[PDB]
Amino acid sequence: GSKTIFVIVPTNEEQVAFLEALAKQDELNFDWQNPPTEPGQPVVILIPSDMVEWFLEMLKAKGIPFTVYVEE
Amino acid sequence: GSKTIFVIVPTNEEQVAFLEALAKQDELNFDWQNPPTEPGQPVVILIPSDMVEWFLEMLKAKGIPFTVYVEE
Repeated sequence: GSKTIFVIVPTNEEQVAFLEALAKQDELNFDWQNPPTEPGQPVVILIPSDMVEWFLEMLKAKGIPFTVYVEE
Repeated sequence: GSKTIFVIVPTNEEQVAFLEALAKQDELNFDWQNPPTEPGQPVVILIPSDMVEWFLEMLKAKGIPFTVYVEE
């Protein structure tokens, strides 16, 4: 099992509100580890390889510091 | 930088208790994303590359189903 783990780290109300806002999107069907409410906290999200490009361009658009991980 | 993300998912009280127990170890200085109190849920633990062998062997000793991840 090689899944893509997306770890986002918000540093402002905009980043948090945005991360928590998208989290509501049930259409994503992602796997959230922790509730995106605390700013500066490393929010982990297990997403499929078929959604890595979307999240990548999504977070990159706003310029949010994230880190994509995968089963080494 | 490249951090060592250790994903441990308990399958019973044994694994859960062991995880929630080791988490108390302040000597570890790890980074827990979520409190491993629910069985079947993979907990994300951000540990250093200098403790990867420790955790890996630790989980292997009991035979807990985990998954190590690193910055691709």
